[PDB]
Amino acid sequence: LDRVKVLVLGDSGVGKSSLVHLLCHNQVLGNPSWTVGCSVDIRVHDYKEGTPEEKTYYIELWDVGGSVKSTRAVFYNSVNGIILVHDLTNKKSSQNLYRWSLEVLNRGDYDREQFADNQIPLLVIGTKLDQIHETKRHEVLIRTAFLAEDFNAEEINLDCTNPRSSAAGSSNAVKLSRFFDKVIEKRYFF
Amino acid sequence: ASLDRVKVLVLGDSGVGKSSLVHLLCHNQVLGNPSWTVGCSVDIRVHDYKEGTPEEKTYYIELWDVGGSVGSAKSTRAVFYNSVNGIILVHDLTNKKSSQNLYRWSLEVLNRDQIPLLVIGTKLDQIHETKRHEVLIRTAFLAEDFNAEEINLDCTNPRSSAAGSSNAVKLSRFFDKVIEKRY
Ligand SMILES: Nc1nc2c(ncn2[C@@H]2O[C@H](COP(=O)(O)OP(=O)(O)OP(O)(O)=S)[C@@H](O)[C@H]2O)c(=O)[nH]1
Ligand SMILES: Nc1nc2c(ncn2[C@@H]2O[C@H](COP(=O)(O)OP(=O)(O)OP(O)(O)=S)[C@@H](O)[C@H]2O)c(=O)[nH]1
Ligand SMILES: [Mg+2]
Ligand SMILES: [Mg+2]
Repeated sequence: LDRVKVLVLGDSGVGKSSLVHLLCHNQVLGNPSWTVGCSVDIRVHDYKEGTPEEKTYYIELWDVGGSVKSTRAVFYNSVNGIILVHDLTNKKSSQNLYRWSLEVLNRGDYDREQFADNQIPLLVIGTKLDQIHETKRHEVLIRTAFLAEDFNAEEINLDCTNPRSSAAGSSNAVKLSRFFDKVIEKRYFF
Repeated sequence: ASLDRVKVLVLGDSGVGKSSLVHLLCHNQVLGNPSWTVGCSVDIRVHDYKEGTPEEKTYYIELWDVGGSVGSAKSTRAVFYNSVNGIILVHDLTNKKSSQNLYRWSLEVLNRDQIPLLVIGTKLDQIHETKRHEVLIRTAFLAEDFNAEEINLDCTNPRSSAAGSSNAVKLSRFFDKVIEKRY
């Protein structure tokens, strides 16, 4: 049906618009401004690229600009995947992903079984990796791995302002493509 | 609320009032703080299809304000025009050229996808009473050329789309047709 909706959720200022621009254009968002309301960009995605079953899909990235009233629940309809974005320099943004994710999966809590049972693909992306001093890099990656595990989610950590963070063939780009393939599969080829 | 997705494009020149209109349609409140819309903005109009009947069904109607200009060759935004169930064509009543460009916007979509159309003129309040006659003649031609209902309004007046108003009846009928012709 070619239609795919992926929410991009996280606290204000964590880098959602910068990430989406990188995912959709392989270019850094040079002039980021405060996102008002819901911004949508489209990633033209080759499903199963390189295979005889290769098929192009338009993946909508819905960049919701709210904070954890309940009027943004209307944006959470018909969701096929969720990207949960946190700022690695800002532990509070990481904590709030427990609220961001529940806000969709229900429409200050953590229920491990709710995430064992959830079928909507989840991807946890930590931004501003470049700002993490290497002495503390190890500690933040351990914390972030446990975060991905709580959500039963793949994790990617990157610098949204570095085009090599998502350059073709890179480890990040492969994980991103795998996530988008899973979104498409669970909506259609299930 | 239905899980079916309903997509309405909101097209028109920059600055004609698209964000103010969308915000009024989706929130029944005036956009107090309008800024230059960067990229594609989406808001949701919650619409009760067949309200009052045993078949009443709620739809989330996506209003996609894609943006851009009809002077480009850019024009990579064609992927935003897929799976369209309706189009709102917005022009500024004080700006005749924005009305002429609606002919370009419509062709740009009908080359890059009968989709229901609604033609909305903004800034009615800026129309001097002397020029009201000329502006009604012009907008009737848009309605006829696009085979569309037409609404002219002031997006900065909250009552311009209030429930029970003639404008709200036309809007509701348009959204019914969007649903009836798709989803
Ligand atoms: N160094 C570095 N800066 C980043 C990174 N990601 C985002 N930024 C910067 O952080 C600021 C916020 O980025 P932005 O993309 O606007 O966040 P946002 O989540 O969209 O913010 P908002 O719209 O809810 S206000 C910008 O100045 C941007 O350049 C990153 O990975 N590394
Ligand atoms: N008097 C009056 N002013 C209006 C009306 N509609 C919009 N405006 C004003 O016109 C200006 C532009 O409105 P806006 O809603 O931002 O247009 P836009 O098409 O979204 O502009 P852009 O995002 O492409 S830059 C705003 O100052 C707004 O308050 C109207 O019906 N009457
Ligand atoms: Mg933003
Ligand atoms: Mg605007």
